[PDB]
Amino acid sequence: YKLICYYTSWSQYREGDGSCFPDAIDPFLCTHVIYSFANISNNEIDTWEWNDVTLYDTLNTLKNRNPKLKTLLSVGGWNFGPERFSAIASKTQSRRTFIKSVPPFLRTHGFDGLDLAWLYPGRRDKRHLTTLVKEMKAEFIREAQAGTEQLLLSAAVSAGKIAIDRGYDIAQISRHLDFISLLTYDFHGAWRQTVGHHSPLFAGNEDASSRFSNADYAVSYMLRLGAPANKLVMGIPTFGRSFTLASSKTDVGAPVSGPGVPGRFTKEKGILAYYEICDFLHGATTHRFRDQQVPYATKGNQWVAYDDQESVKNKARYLKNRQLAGAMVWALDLDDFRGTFCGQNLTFPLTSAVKDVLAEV
Ligand SMILES: *[C@@H]1O[C@H](CO)[C@@H](O[C@@H]2O[C@H](CO)[C@@H](O[C@H]3O[C@H](CO[C@@H]4O[C@H](CO)[C@@H](O)[C@H](O)[C@@H]4O)[C@@H](O)[C@H](O[C@H]4O[C@H](CO)[C@@H](O)[C@H](O)[C@@H]4O)[C@@H]3O)[C@H](O)[C@H]2NC(C)=O)[C@H](O)[C@H]1NC(C)=O
Repeated sequence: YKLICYYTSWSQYREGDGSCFPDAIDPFLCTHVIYSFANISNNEIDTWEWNDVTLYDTLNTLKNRNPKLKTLLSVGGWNFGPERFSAIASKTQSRRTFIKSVPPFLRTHGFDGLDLAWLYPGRRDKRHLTTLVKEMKAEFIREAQAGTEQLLLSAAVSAGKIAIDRGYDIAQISRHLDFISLLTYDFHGAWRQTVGHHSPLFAGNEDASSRFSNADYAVSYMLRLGAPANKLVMGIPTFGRSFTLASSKTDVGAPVSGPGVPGRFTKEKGILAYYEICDFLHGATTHRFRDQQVPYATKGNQWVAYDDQESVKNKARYLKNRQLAGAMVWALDLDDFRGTFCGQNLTFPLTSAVKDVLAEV
């Protein structure tokens, strides 16, 4: 089984213990570590942070301890305008320029592959995305003639039914990608004024209409559209989504007024690292959706939807049972990487729980 783990650049800037550098990463934890995110300049792949080539080097030295570890560099991301990706892929010339710049860059910095985080292709992009994947893979096939191990090509893809139908030709890109990471953790959000979980495993026979916003539906749909289970990797959260309640009600459907108050370390409204949630739990009331198989907690007027060791192990068994290639974790810097916030002296409790199940039969 594969255990794909993302590490984010901007996490080096968090204060105190929140600060996370590549060397905090256990070399034997994951099978693949992906550095997010690279940028695109003058239609060529490029660094993002001022110290990226230093962090690239730090990350890739982990391979000195675990020779089987593979690393990839992810291009795109949220702070990367989808339109920008759009313009690059639409024209044969700018596309070909981008494709040619990738191998040397990866070879120079020591990466084993490229991860595409085009978020998200619209209706007009579908055909170009296919073109980008095909041609990028062909270039990787060509570059390997030089005697070096062929570069890997992966992509992070929406788990939303409508997003999938709109921007992806799953049957086509599946044959060219080494693995597809399903972003099965964006099923709810603070864009809608009600309380709900962003990463439920199952539908839940209650207040419905979605019936598509759960990991089980997403996996099934991808398999039906033509993607081989052996290339699918299910995404597992290491963060939680928070809400500010508009009333004293805490159960399903509870009125929301906006995002939750920022965490001391992550400083972003609407989300909390798992290590911040461990602290948040002291004095909070914990609950669990029986049907969806995921937990949530409340304290004062704060409502948090998150994943714990049990829900994550649960998700891992589910993907083993559907015979998928593995799991993807977003992100290592959001898990209790120091291992000093969550109680049981253990580094990366969430990611380790996934690994244990995967190492199981
Ligand atoms: C990721 O990679 C992207 C893509 O390269 C970077 O984004 C580009 O970065 C530069 C610097 O941040 C920006 O450059 C240029 O801005 C001036 C022109 O911008 C115009 O802005 C007006 C808006 O009022 C708009 O009407 C025009 O359409 C145009 O966009 C330009 O004059 C600036 O300067 C130069 O001027 C002369 C050469 O003409 C030279 O003497 C100077 O030294 C200098 O080179 C500058 O070049 C650009 O606006 C920005 N655009 C995009 C696509 O975002 C990112 O910085 C990268 N991200 C990270 C984190 O690095």
